[PDB]
Amino acid sequence: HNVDHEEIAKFEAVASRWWDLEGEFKPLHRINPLRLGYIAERAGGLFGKKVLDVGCGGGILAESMAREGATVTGLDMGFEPLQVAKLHALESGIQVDYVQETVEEHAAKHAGQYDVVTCMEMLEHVPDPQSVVRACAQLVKPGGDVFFSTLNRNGKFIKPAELLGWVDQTSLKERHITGLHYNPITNTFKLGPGVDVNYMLHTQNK
Ligand SMILES: Nc1ncnc2c1ncn2[C@@H]1O[C@H](CSCC[C@H](N)C(=O)O)[C@@H](O)[C@H]1O
Repeated sequence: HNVDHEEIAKFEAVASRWWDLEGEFKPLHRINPLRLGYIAERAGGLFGKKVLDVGCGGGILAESMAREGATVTGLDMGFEPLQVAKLHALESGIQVDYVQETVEEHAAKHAGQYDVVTCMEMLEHVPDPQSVVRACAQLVKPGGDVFFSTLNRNGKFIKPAELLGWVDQTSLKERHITGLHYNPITNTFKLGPGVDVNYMLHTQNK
């Protein structure tokens, strides 16, 4: 129900390109060590934790979290991205459980089961983002961590201030927020203050 079929078709159409490091998803590949490092730091490590990756797509974050010893469920509504995720995980020799369903359906069946829920670059593609925020809150264990982010911009952006309003209506507490910026001194992208055009948000279930 809470799905934009057009948005899904778009990602389904480019699913084969997902793991091309120089293709359309290059920014996600480049960003991933950073968000993975952020998640591991904020959640206090990922080893042996149950982790749900909402709108996992081709599995860029999901696979990498499983590599750190997390028990990862990847969720998406796109058929082809999940086919690609499943195959790529097998090619890597990494175990990830990939499922095709909405986060609301998953929440109704798996409430409170996850130590960590990640929801990256997904919200802007959803007809009703508040519902996704509510589901993530429902999915997470007490004391669990929920992360939201939009680190990739191009040619629909949910402002962080608006997302905070959504988080405030749930059992999730905002813990930390940071932006992604180019650092000329180090010639690298780094997480830091300033969320005008992108962000990463750490919330914790209370
Ligand atoms: N309503 C919905 N339910 C589940 N997945 C959705 C969705 N709307 C969009 N998506 C998925 O969200 C993904 C956005 S691309 C982001 C991929 C991944 N989260 C990452 O950052 O690495 C696409 O795979 C798309 O199919």
